[PDB]
Amino acid sequence: ARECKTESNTFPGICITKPPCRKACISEKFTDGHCSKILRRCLCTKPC
Amino acid sequence: ARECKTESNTFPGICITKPPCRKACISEKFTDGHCSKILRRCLCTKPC
Amino acid sequence: ARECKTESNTFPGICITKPPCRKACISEKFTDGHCSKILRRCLCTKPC
Amino acid sequence: ARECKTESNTFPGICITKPPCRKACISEKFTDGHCSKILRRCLCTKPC
Amino acid sequence: ARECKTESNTFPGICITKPPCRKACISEKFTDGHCSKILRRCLCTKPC
Amino acid sequence: ARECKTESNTFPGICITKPPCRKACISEKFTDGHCSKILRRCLCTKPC
Amino acid sequence: ARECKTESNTFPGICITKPPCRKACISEKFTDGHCSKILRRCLCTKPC
Amino acid sequence: ARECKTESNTFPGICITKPPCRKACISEKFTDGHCSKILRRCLCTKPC
Amino acid sequence: ARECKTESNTFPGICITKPPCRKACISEKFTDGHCSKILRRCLCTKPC
Amino acid sequence: ARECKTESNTFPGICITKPPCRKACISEKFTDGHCSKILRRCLCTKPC
Amino acid sequence: ARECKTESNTFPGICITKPPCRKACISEKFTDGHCSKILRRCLCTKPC
Amino acid sequence: ARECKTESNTFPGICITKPPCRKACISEKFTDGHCSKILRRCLCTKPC
Amino acid sequence: ARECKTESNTFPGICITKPPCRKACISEKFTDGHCSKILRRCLCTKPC
Amino acid sequence: ARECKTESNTFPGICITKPPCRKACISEKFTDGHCSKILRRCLCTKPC
Amino acid sequence: ARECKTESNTFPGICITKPPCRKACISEKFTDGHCSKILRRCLCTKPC
Amino acid sequence: ARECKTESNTFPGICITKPPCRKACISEKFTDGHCSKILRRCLCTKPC
Amino acid sequence: ARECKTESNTFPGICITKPPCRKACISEKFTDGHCSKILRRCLCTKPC
Amino acid sequence: ARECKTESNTFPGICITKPPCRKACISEKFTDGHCSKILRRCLCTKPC
Amino acid sequence: ARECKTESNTFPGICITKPPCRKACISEKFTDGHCSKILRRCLCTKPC
Amino acid sequence: ARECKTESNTFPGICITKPPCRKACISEKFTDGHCSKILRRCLCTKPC
Ligand SMILES: CCCCCCCC(=O)OC[C@H](COP(=O)([O-])O)OC(=O)CCCCCCC
Ligand SMILES: CCCCCCCC(=O)OC[C@H](COP(=O)([O-])O)OC(=O)CCCCCCC
Ligand SMILES: CCCCCCCC(=O)OC[C@H](COP(=O)([O-])O)OC(=O)CCCCCCC
Ligand SMILES: CCCCCCCC(=O)OC[C@H](COP(=O)([O-])O)OC(=O)CCCCCCC
Ligand SMILES: CCCCCCCC(=O)OC[C@H](COP(=O)([O-])O)OC(=O)CCCCCCC
Ligand SMILES: CCCCCCCC(=O)OC[C@H](COP(=O)([O-])O)OC(=O)CCCCCCC
Ligand SMILES: CCCCCCCC(=O)OC[C@H](COP(=O)([O-])O)OC(=O)CCCCCCC
Ligand SMILES: CCCCCCCC(=O)OC[C@H](COP(=O)([O-])O)OC(=O)CCCCCCC
Ligand SMILES: CCCCCCCC(=O)OC[C@H](COP(=O)([O-])O)OC(=O)CCCCCCC
Ligand SMILES: CCCCCCCC(=O)OC[C@H](COP(=O)([O-])O)OC(=O)CCCCCCC
Ligand SMILES: CCCCCCCC(=O)OC[C@H](COP(=O)([O-])O)OC(=O)CCCCCCC
Ligand SMILES: CCCCCCCC(=O)OC[C@H](COP(=O)([O-])O)OC(=O)CCCCCCC
Ligand SMILES: CCCCCCCC(=O)OC[C@H](COP(=O)([O-])O)OC(=O)CCCCCCC
Ligand SMILES: CCCCCCCC(=O)OC[C@H](COP(=O)([O-])O)OC(=O)CCCCCCC
Repeated sequence: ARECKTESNTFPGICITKPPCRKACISEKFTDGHCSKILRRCLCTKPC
Repeated sequence: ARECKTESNTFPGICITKPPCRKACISEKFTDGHCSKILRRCLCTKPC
Repeated sequence: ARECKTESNTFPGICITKPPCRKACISEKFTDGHCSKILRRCLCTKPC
Repeated sequence: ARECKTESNTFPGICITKPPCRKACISEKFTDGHCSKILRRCLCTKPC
Repeated sequence: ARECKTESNTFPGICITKPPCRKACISEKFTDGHCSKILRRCLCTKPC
Repeated sequence: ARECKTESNTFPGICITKPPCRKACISEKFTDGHCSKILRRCLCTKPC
Repeated sequence: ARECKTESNTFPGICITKPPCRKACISEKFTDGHCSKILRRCLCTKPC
Repeated sequence: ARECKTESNTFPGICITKPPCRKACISEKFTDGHCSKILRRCLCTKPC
Repeated sequence: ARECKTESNTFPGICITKPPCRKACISEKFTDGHCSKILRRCLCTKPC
Repeated sequence: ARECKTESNTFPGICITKPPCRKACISEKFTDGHCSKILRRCLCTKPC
Repeated sequence: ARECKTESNTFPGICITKPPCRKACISEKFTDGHCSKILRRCLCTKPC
Repeated sequence: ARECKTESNTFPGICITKPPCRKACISEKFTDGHCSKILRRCLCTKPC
Repeated sequence: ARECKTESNTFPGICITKPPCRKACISEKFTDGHCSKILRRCLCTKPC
Repeated sequence: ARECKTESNTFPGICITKPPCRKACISEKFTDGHCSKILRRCLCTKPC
Repeated sequence: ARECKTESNTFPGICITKPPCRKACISEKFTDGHCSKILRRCLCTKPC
Repeated sequence: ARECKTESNTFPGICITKPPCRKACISEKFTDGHCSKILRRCLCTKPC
Repeated sequence: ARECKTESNTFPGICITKPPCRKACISEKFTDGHCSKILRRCLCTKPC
Repeated sequence: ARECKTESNTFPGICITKPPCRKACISEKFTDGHCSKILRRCLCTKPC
Repeated sequence: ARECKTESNTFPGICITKPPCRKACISEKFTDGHCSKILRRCLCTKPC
Repeated sequence: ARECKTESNTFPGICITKPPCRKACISEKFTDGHCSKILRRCLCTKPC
């Protein structure tokens, strides 16, 4: 029931809102995505 | 008695006013929603 | 799945290492526990 | 390589050197482990 | 013919983009919806 | 019920007093008319 | 006296001037309302 | 269903963890308490 | 030699960079797209 | 029936009332014309 | 100008400000209390 | 193709309507001209 | 002499410093590039 | 009296506050416990 | 295997997202690249 | 038994071994003394 | 009575707490393990 | 000749002086080793 | 199989070799004695 | 296979040369002896 995390490699530009990062991360065969707090990076998550 | 919390997967845009976040969170099968103070993100809530 | 988060009420002192906060969260009928990055608060996580 | 990350559940104490974190992460069925640069936390990794 | 407008009753929060305001007005049995320039309210429009 | 609003397409000049604007709006098949507060435009109102 | 506060759940748009927010808050069975300083939210107030 | 909110009158110092603020708020005849995110104030909550 | 404008009805989220808004506007059978200045709305353009 | 918009290029002066802008826009082979809210520019509209 | 010092055994949480520690220390039948500078421990004091 | 922009060299005064700014830009051997949304600067455009 | 400017259509990520934006713009057949102040966009420039 | 010390073999994690180390040390049939200054080791003491 | 590290020679500016650093590092005959946490340097990696 | 602590008033010089510090503390109406770890200060102890 | 020591071949990383060093040394068919005071290495001891 | 770096995985304890770390690195098929400045980690180096 | 530790109260001077400190600790009703590493104090040990 | 080490209990005086310490160590049922580099203590070694 762990949540593994890695940075998106297909997300363009600044990560401001969640649905775009979640959509790109799901496209990368992950389950969810969210933005980082400081550098606005789109992080992909999936169970592991 | 204890409120659990997670970020909304469907809420678009910046979380400014509460009602739009509560509506998106209730649609996601939660009991309420609210914005984060700093990053302005829609956080869904439900009893743990 | 979705991960829900809430602050623990039994963890004493500052949260430095994860196992102690994880232990108190499992004691609080949760799945995992981790420390916050700035104020070092013990946060309990579990499926929503 | 692209690596998924999650914090070690079993690693005790401050993460200073890599081998102790790697040892706990491998025991948790992960490929490797490393210390976070700032907060000094043992993060487990596996290919993604 | 002429276009009559009135404030929406189901649109929550601040009117930023048009599709959300336009969708609520159609559910309110109007033909179109647009955001007010200043106060950012959802104005529903239909033929008079 | 709700009040639908549209500008007058027959009122000439500045909208200073109410009776002339109401009189023009009733001729335009509306129930009432009033002046806008800043630009002094004659506005016609009727039930939606 | 001690005043309790909550954000309005009926106020549409951004909060520029006080009277529109005060009106919505009073319809919500509060005694007054005012605009937040930065994000221009409508905050309702009433004695606790 | 409305959560009224006001700052605690008995909580001393800065609000870091929830239990100390919730404890002081219940002693003030409120149902819960939490820390403000930025100013770290202790805010008491009860149904309006 | 004039350009017709309308807001996108398929663009997701906030318009920061141009290429994403141009791509969504082309899918809506326009020729180009650009962001609004403040509210960051994706505006579609095409020859009138 | 999406509405495409462009600024008038024959309207002289400042757009206060709608009839002058609508008449100028129809002479420009558009279906309607309305004033902008702040700068009072005449804006022509027609189906996209 | 001497004070006998011992660590508090009732102070919960992090010791950032003086008031919370001094409050818990007086309840422990001491006269004052202050926080340690690094680990943020509550230290009670009383005249020797 | 791609459109490059630069502020006009000859346009006198504040840029409110488009036709005046378009004339000055064409006189400067550019294609079109438009106003900036904030400082109201006349911006000339031509293919990059 | 006169500097013509457009936004890059190839620059990936946040524009914090100049050299990364300058390198992308030269590949785009421009001569220089700089970052926007607020949203940190890469803007390419070249002589008109 | 004469006081002897030995490192605790049951205290988990980092020794921050005294009560956890004291409780673990008394569990080991000792009389008191405190933390070392630098490495934060839980040291158990008892009459020797 | 183990990963050797060295700072990229061709990476301009600071390292924000991974794909830019990975691309420059691969062109320098390395297998991967990532950003340093604090100084935001592009560090090229290859098996060792 | 709870132990109170303060630095000696009369201990001459740098605290290295225990007996000299204990002697000065017993003279100062305390029960025992010991050296601090870093600055090597003689610290007197007695029950609170 | 007499005791001989040697460096541990199994203990990884820095030697902070005694139990992990004793556990590795017992696994190396020694009777006890402890950390060297300075270089913080795990030393294995057994009857000599 | 560009040099590559990897943290040692056999060096015991903290890294105070170079020779002990350099010796462990050569046994790891590297050419040299040195201590990190703050956390005193043994870092192995060899030509890339 | 657990050694308790206390500083000698009879050994004079600095502790260089083991036999002298060991002898002084035997007279103090202890099993063994050894020097501290840096300050060269005589430490007496006996089973807990 | 492994060299176990302990301090000699028969060597008198300073340890300047190896042969004198080796002779005393061999007399103590050991294989070899050597001087410590700073304190000049005679240390006996033998297979573990
Ligand atoms: C200096 C006092 C304040 C504490 C600094 C803490 C640094 C920190 O939080 O690093 C993480 C942050 C990147 O965040 P993100 O990539 O997860 O969005 O950091 C960065 O992006 C790195 C740059 C940090 C600022 C420059 C170095 C001092
Ligand atoms: C002008 C300074 C005024 C005082 C600032 C101090 C406020 C404060 O305590 O912030 C801590 C907050 C929550 O911390 P934690 O519970 O996650 O450890 O964590 C954060 O604020 C970080 C999360 C937000 C990330 C975006 C920061 C730009
Ligand atoms: C020929 C000169 C034209 C400009 C001078 C008058 C400005 C103006 O048009 O204000 C009125 C207009 C809407 O008013 P109305 O059409 O409802 O009467 O728009 C507004 O109410 C704009 C409000 C401006 C303040 C915004 C910040 C709170
Ligand atoms: C000590 C006096 C107060 C200053 C420190 C407290 C920070 C603070 O009040 O943040 C401002 C703002 C709050 O919005 P509002 O709901 O109060 O209108 O919310 C935000 O900041 C939202 C995030 C974006 C940052 C501001 C952008 C303009
Ligand atoms: C006095 C200096 C002001 C400088 C900025 C001027 C305001 C401005 O240009 O607002 C643009 C925005 C329209 O959104 P957009 O679709 O054009 O991005 O319009 C609005 O958001 C209208 C409501 C603005 C309310 C502001 C309240 C503080
Ligand atoms: C250097 C600072 C300059 C600030 C004033 C900017 C003036 C300006 O361009 O306002 C016009 C803009 C849109 O007007 P319009 O083309 O719809 O008539 O209006 C809007 O976008 C709506 C908001 C206007 C009022 C803003 C009050 C904060
Ligand atoms: C590898 C293990 C890392 C452990 C990290 C935590 C150590 C630490 O914070 O020690 C604090 C201690 C006293 O702190 P306090 O309780 O007075 O706030 O220290 C001092 O007051 C002395 C200052 C530091 C002197 C020694 C430097 C290592
Ligand atoms: C190639 C660089 C382009 C600008 C980079 C980002 C900063 C910015 O937006 O400044 C300009 C902007 C005016 O917008 P516009 O009317 O020029 O489109 O903002 C203002 O008008 C505010 C600043 C100027 C007035 C300051 C008054 C204290
Ligand atoms: C604290 C936040 C201030 C900016 C609010 C709007 C946020 C936003 O998306 O601004 C983008 C826009 C263009 O800036 P840039 O992305 O080109 O650097 O920026 C502007 O046009 C800003 C103009 C501000 C003029 C103010 C004059 C009083
Ligand atoms: C480069 C500086 C080297 C300092 C260490 C050498 C001296 C040493 O180890 O002294 C023993 C001390 C034990 O402290 P404690 O057991 O009383 O908490 O342990 C420490 O003080 C260990 C601190 C080492 C921490 C280094 C960063 C991880
Ligand atoms: C920075 C200016 C010089 C140091 C001033 C003293 C700072 C201070 O109050 O440190 C006290 C603290 C605890 O020492 P002790 O009472 O446990 O021996 O920890 C220490 O004494 C650790 C610091 C030792 C190293 C001093 C600077 C080289
Ligand atoms: C003056 C102390 C704070 C600044 C230390 C120097 C800044 C720095 O390089 O931080 C990163 C550094 C990495 O250690 P190393 O692997 O390079 O030895 O080490 C750390 O991140 C460890 C932080 C040390 C303080 C820990 C809390 C007491
Ligand atoms: C930066 C990390 C390391 C800082 C010092 C850590 C504490 C430390 O090593 O204390 C023990 C040592 C003497 O101990 P001992 O010989 O009495 O057992 O030393 C002292 O008593 C400390 C006195 C200060 C001078 C130490 C010189 C090596
Ligand atoms: C205030 C007292 C300062 C130290 C004075 C005493 C030094 C001392 O006794 O050094 C020898 C001893 C180990 O010696 P030996 O048993 O290997 O011959 O211990 C050491 O080698 C410890 C070296 C000191 C720390 C060096 C920096 C980490």
